[PDB]
Amino acid sequence: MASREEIFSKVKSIISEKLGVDESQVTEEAKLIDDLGADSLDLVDLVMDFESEFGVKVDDADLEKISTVGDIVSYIEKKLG
Repeated sequence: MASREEIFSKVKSIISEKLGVDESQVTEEAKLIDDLGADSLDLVDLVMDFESEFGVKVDDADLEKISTVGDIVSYIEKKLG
C-alpha cells in the first residue's frame, strides 16, 4: 500500500545510488540541484526513475514545480492518489 515512507525511501534509493550520497543531504527543503549538485540532466534521470518505478507519467510543468526532495515526495503521494 502507498505510504510516505515508501516514497522517501525509494526516492533516496535512486538519488543515493546514482550520486553516492546519504539522505542527510536529502531534505524536504533541500534542492536536488543546489543541495545535492544534480543538474537538469541528473534531475531528469532521477524523476524518470520514479516515473517507471511508480508506473506514473510526469508533466514537464510538474518538473518545474518540483525543485526540492519535498516536492518529489509530495508529488508521488498526490500523483498516485
